[PDB]
Amino acid sequence: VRKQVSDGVAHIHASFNNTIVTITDRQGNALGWATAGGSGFRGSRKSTPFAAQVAAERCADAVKEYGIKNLEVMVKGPGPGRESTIRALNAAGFRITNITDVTPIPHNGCRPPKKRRV
Amino acid sequence: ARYLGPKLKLSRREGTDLFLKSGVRAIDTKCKIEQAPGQHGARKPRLSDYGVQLREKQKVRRIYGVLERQFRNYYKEAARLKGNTGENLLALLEGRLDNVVYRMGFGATRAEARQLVSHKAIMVNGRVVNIASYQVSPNDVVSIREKAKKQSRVKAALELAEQREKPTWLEVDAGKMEGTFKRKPERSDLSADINEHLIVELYSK
RNA sequence: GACACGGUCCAGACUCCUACGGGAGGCAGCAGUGGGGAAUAUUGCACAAUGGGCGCAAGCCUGAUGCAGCCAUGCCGCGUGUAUGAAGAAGGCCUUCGGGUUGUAAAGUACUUUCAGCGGGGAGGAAGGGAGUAAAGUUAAUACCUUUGCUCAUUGACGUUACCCGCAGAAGAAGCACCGGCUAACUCCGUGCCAGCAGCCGCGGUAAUACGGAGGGUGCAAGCGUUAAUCGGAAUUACUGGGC
RNA sequence: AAAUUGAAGAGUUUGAUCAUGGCUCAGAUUGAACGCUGGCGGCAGGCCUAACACAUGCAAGUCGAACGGUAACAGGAAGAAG
Ligand SMILES: [Mg+2]
Ligand SMILES: [Mg+2]
Ligand SMILES: [Mg+2]
Ligand SMILES: [Mg+2]
Ligand SMILES: [Mg+2]
Ligand SMILES: [Mg+2]
Ligand SMILES: [Mg+2]
Ligand SMILES: [Mg+2]
Ligand SMILES: [Mg+2]
Ligand SMILES: [Mg+2]
Ligand SMILES: [Mg+2]
Ligand SMILES: [Mg+2]
Repeated sequence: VRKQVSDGVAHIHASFNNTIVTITDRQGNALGWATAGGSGFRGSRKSTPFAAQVAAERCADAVKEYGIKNLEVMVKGPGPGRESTIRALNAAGFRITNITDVTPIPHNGCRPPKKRRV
Repeated sequence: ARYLGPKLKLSRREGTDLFLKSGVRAIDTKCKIEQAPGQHGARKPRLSDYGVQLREKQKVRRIYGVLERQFRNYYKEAARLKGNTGENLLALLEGRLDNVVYRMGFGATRAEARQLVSHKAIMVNGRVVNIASYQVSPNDVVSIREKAKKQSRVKAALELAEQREKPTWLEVDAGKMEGTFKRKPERSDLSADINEHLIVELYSK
C-alpha cells in the first residue's frame, strides 16, 4: 500500500498572497503538499518568505512514504518565496538537480484585470 | 547458469546503479553507494584501459543477466547482421523474453520477471514459452497466462511499472494484462550511458 | 561386373581340434575379448520408416538403417528460487580500537513451483499391403487379370514417446581458477634464499599485495583449470609485406 | 534488395635512450587427456595407439509361379478299427 519512489519534482506556486509547495513524481502524480496558510500563518504572515520556508518543513514528510532524495524544482509566480523555500529543501536533506522558472508568461493573451486605483 | 549471490554487492560495484532490485525501497538506504565492496574498497582505484572495457562489458551483462558464452553468441550474431553492431547487440539483448516481460511491467525485477517466464506463466501468441532467451519479434502480442494473473506479485509489478517511463516500442495493457512488441527499440531510448563502440572493440580484440 | 572382406587353389606364419589317420580358422562388418596407450561407448532394440537382395505377389532376408545405452567429450538450452527484509543480527576477518568488512548476505516474512518428484492423459512419425467390393481397360467368354474408386480390419523398434494436465513443497540441484607486473581483482597470519611459486618478468635472506593459511575480492560457470596440438599476434621467410 | 567488410598489442637486452633481433603473453580452435567439481534436457561425436592378436553370436540371402521332391507340418479322401 504505502509505496516508495525517488526522482521527484517540486512545483512552487509563488503567488503574491500565498506559497504552494507540492512534491510530485516525474509524471505529475502528487505525493505531498504543504501551504503557508496551513502552517499556522494568516494575513501578512501567509506571504512572507519565512513562512514559505516553514511550509517546506511540513513537506519534509513523505520521507518513508517516498524516498525522493533527488528532486526537480519548478517555480512559477512572482510573489515572495522564490528563494526561501528553495533553501529549506536543501536543509531538509534533498538533492536539488535543476532549478527552472515555469512562470506563465502570455504573449499578449487574455486581458488582465484593471488597475487598483486604491 | 544464473547469479545467485547478493545483489547490492554488484550494484555498488561498477558504480552507477543500473536497473537492479525491486526498485521501490531507496537504493541508497539498502547499501553504501560510491564504495566498491571489499575491505580495501574504501580507496580510489586508478583504473586502467583493460579495466574500463571490462567494467562496461560486465555492467551490460548484469543489467540483462547474460552469461559470457551467451553474450558472445549475441556479439557474433550482431557482427553478422547488417548495420552498426553495437545497437544491433543492444536490440538483441532488449528482445529477450525475460527483459521484455520486465519492461512490460509484469515483474518487479528482471530476475523475478524471468522467474515468471521460467515457471511457465507467460503466453506468447497462444503458445507457452518458458525460455527467457526467446527472441520476441515485432508486432507480437504477449499475454499473461490466465492462471498466472491470479498471482498478486504480478499485479503489484504492474503498479510499479508506471514510474518507469513506459518504453515507446512497447504497448502495455493494464487490465488487459497484455503487451504488443510494436517494433525493435532504438539507441536513443536506451540509457545514453552505454558506449556500444567500446563493447565492439573489446570483443574484436 | 572380382583376380572377390564373411568364394576357391597354393605357399608362409600363427590359431584350434582329432580317436594321430587328419582336419578346420582369419572381427581393417556389429557388439566384444586381451594387449597397447595419457585416452575413446552396449556382447542393446526393431526392421515400425527408409534403403537394398530374392520373389508375380504375399512375403523372407538387413549389426545397412532407424532407435536406445555409456562419457559434461563438444555445441545449445535450462534450473539450482522471487520480493521484502539493518538496532547493518551474530559470527568471520581487519582495525586508527573508534570502527569498518562480510552484507539484505542471513535469519525472518510474504511469494512461486521450471525441470527433476509423482500421478493422469496424448500427437506425430504411418506410407503401406491384405481382405473385400463395384465399375472401367483388358475378352471367345469383357471369365483371367489390371486400373480406378470405394468397404472392413489393419501394422511404431523407439515408447512409461513430442506434448498436455493435476499433485506437493524452496523444497532435490555451484563449483573452479585467479587477485606482483603483463592482466580484472588485497590485506592479515605463518615462513625466513628455508619451504616453496614460476607463461614472461621474477619472488623468498625476519614488517612476503608473488610462497603457505585466513578473510576479502576478480573472472568463468555445470563446468573451471593444467597439459598437448594448429593458426593468429609473428611485417619473425615479407607475393601482397623485410633486409644486406 | 541481400549475399564485396575488415586488419589492436604487451612484457623482457640499458644507469637511462633509440634500433635491430629474439623468446614470452593475451585470441581463436580439437576425433583431446588429466585434476577438481558436477542438476537436467536437446543436438552432435566417441581406439588418433598395435592393418596387433582375437573367446563367442550376428552382419546374404531368397525364389515351389524353374524342377525332380515331400524331409516336417497342416489339412484332405479312402480304408478300417475298442
Ligand atoms: Mg565377398
Ligand atoms: Mg571378416
Ligand atoms: Mg569390432
Ligand atoms: Mg527381436
Ligand atoms: Mg539383427
Ligand atoms: Mg518435472
Ligand atoms: Mg590489476
Ligand atoms: Mg553451458
Ligand atoms: Mg600453446
Ligand atoms: Mg608472415
Ligand atoms: Mg628487419
Ligand atoms: Mg541372421
